[PDB]
Amino acid sequence: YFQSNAMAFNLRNRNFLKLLDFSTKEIQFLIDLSADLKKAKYAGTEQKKLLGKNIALIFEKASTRTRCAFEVAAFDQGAQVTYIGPSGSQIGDKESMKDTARVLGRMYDGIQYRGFGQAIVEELGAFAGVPVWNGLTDEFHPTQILADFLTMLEHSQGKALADIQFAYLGDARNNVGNSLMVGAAKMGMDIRLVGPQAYWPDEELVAACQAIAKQTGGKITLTENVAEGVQGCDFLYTDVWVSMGESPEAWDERVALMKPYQVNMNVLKQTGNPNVKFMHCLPAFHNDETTIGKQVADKFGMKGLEVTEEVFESEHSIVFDEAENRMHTIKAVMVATLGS
Amino acid sequence: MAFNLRNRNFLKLLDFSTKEIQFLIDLSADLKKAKYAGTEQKKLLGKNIALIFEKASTRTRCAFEVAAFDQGAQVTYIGPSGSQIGDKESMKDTARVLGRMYDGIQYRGFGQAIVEELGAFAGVPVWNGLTDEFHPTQILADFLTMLEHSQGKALADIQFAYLGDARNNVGNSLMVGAAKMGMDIRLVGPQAYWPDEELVAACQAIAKQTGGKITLTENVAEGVQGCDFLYTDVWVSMGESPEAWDERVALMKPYQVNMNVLKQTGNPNVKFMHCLPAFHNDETTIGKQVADKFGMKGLEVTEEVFESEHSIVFDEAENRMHTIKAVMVATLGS
Amino acid sequence: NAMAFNLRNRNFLKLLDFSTKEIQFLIDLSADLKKAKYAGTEQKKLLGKNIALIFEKASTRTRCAFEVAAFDQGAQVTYIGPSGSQIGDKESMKDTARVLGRMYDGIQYRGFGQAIVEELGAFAGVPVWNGLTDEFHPTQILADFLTMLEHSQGKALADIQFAYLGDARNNVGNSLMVGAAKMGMDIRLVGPQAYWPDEELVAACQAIAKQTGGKITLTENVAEGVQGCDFLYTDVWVSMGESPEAWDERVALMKPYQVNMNVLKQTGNPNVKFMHCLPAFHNDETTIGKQVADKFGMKGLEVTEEVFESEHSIVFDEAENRMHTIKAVMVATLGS
Ligand SMILES: [Cl-]
Ligand SMILES: [Cl-]
Ligand SMILES: [Cl-]
Ligand SMILES: [Mg+2]
Repeated sequence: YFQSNAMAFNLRNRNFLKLLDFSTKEIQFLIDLSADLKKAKYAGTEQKKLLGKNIALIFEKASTRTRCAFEVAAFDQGAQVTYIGPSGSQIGDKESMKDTARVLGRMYDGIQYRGFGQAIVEELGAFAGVPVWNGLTDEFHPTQILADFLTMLEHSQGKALADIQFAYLGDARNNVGNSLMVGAAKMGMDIRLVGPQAYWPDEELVAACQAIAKQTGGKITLTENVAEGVQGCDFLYTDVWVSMGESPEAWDERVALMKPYQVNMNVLKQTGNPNVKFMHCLPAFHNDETTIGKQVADKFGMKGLEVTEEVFESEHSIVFDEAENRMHTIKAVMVATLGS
Repeated sequence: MAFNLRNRNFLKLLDFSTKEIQFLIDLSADLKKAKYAGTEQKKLLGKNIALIFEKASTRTRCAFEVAAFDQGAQVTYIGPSGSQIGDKESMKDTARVLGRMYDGIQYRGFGQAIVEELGAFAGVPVWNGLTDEFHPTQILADFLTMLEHSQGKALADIQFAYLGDARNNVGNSLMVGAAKMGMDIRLVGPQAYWPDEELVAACQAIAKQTGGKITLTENVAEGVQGCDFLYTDVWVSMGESPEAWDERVALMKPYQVNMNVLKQTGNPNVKFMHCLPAFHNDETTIGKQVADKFGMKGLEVTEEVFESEHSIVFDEAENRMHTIKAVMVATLGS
Repeated sequence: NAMAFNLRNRNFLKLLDFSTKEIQFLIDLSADLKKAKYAGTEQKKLLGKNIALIFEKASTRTRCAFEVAAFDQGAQVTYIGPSGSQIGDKESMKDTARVLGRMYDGIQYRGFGQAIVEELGAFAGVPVWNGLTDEFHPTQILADFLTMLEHSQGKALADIQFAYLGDARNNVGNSLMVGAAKMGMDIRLVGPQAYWPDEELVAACQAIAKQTGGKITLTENVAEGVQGCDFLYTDVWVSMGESPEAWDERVALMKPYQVNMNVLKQTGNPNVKFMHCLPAFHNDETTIGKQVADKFGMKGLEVTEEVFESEHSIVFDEAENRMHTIKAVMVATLGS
């Protein structure tokens, strides 16, 4: 080790609310720590850093991966958890977030929140007096992108993040697209957002990310042209075209518009890269074995929406590794911020 | 045997041999005794388990949770809402995600095919806490209960009758179970509600190799004669209102378990069993409605039978936990 | 000493089931567990115990308090939350209790009528703890009493005076009155007469108070009710499971019993502290509190933002104390 201890010190007791709050080196540290926790777990060697800690998991919206990842990470690390689901949160109905935060802060050692506006999780993080972690808001999904970056490194045969190029296809203005962009800029990556112009991320956020990328040697491109957007890419990433809490009416105008950005074998071919890999944050509509995906695909005469079955189940697909990595990276966040 | 059960799924009794099942029951008895003596050894220490419930059932859920906790495991309960399951995400995808994070997975839900797909794709042991077709954990508990209440008689020596609607998961599983263990079972109920004929035939073939016996009849007196245990279950549909129940009630009524039926066994030591919940009085809102509408205090069983010295329903309910514990310990335990 | 032995395996269903000294022992035990936790010295008395948490109505504080208390003490919990079926719809409480009692070492219940939790307590065969019913909320009042002692500079409970404002016939009002009487306190219930506690309960509390040197007063008069008080307490004017229509004819009636700075002033006590069981409607940062206040042109309902956020307010200490006191209950009744 000639490895700087600065980042571990600086992460203690921090919140984890969005990637904008962290430096390039803090993010890289979290990723490295994830890889170490993953290896220790696989070897049966894990040391518990959250022993006797109690954590509250507030979910104002649904979750499989994120909830499970927080629970399993906590359990592995010796913590106990209270899961408060959508019909359990009183928040903003009967009790303010300020009040809730102060009450939970007195009983728990750490708090996860998944919900609506970034402003809510920021208020929670300002008032709880303990580390608060964002498990998804309307604007950002930071833990997902940690997982994505660990996954890219593992699947890149020695290449660093600064050296990787990737394209995100579809609706770029969603939490995942925003976080991928902030992330790419911070780590010095080359990201292409490839989708209809009306769904590019907020201009203000793009400009802040362009400024970050200039200092890190990263690169950000927005385009409607699939062939140009995906050329040379190591990874292709997509997500369901409609977000959590949006009405079924959102699918009316979006499909014909989003259709040309579907990830299919042809798109993988246009990368020119036989080693291209496919990523997706999940859940995905890639066949008819989903009630919603079946009806929508049928309604518009399709077989799979944002990605096809052939791509999803091909050897190019690394979605299940990526999913597993949610737990390891969330573990790193809790260990760095709350671990002793 | 112990070696052979490691990492198996527990999806239905048809997947196991007579001796495997007996091993599970024996292991249950041992774990029960160890718990009672304060002597229990934890075999699931460091294990994390996901409990998927697509339809709620607080009894099966509680048995999994208590069994896991006693054995040093931690659990994540995923109930009918708050998940992404059946609707936003396929079972194949869910299975592969959960399998990466958890060491074992319980599922309670709809078709056997779903729990089979989960079991084929998760990469870890998957346990069936109830599907439309089978309810294997309930029958383990039932068999342990019978052995405990039979003064040293083995299962092969026991005779029992199940009354009512035999065409569902508990009836199916009792029949598969009886056949495997060489028992003498009578299914006593209207012919239209006997189990699937294909399943009966497969059970008849099993019963031949084990010296078991299977009888289906509409005759109560003949069905219950000589029985050590009488078993029943709710026979109206829970998805339906008490207003829809007229036909089914009149049809099932003569198979009610009441004191007379116990008498017709000719066995003063006969015991009464029920998987629960049970409609045995007018204390509930649904019991009040039924009492008003059909002039009946209790449906499949009467209050007098349910609360009598013959009833072992609460021992049977406690045994859900000890048996579920054995399943997890045998398949995942270190 | 005697009290510890006498509490083992008891239910905790209402304060009317305990003696003065048992309550004081619970409070003392709470303070000891609080200190042990803060010092990293806590001994786990509930190791290997499994506890069922039945919630038929919503909770933040009470659920969390039970979970954290159980975890700190080495227990594990199963949370069974509100659904479309209540116990008694399709399975009796008598059946449920006997099944849970075979699997769990202790059971919490929050729900509707006190008769339900009494039935659970009669049939479970293990200690059963009332986390709130229509009639009573006993764990809340333990927490309140610990909090008052901590904020009273060595004064005992018998020496404290406090007023509860608003709808006095709710679970918290009833339990504060039973509590005051048991511990020899001077309580004033200050609210419209139609919302005073049942006459049968008042009379039982008056008889208790007489032998403890406590005092109970009911009045519609704020000034006279709050004069000389160490603590002022209030709660939301409409209870859980009442219809949203209840607000409409209750706000105007309750409005004069709002806790605002004037009221604090009428105590004549510069050291007066403010308490609330929570949650509270004190500004526009909830959809319900904003809509109801807006309907009558108000800012805050039962308490104002200014009072809620002032140095007089000890509501967050009070909330933290829910956990320490719930822990005492479990440890005394079930703790090996
Ligand atoms: Cl982010
Ligand atoms: Cl089976
Ligand atoms: Cl009380
Ligand atoms: Mg482990």
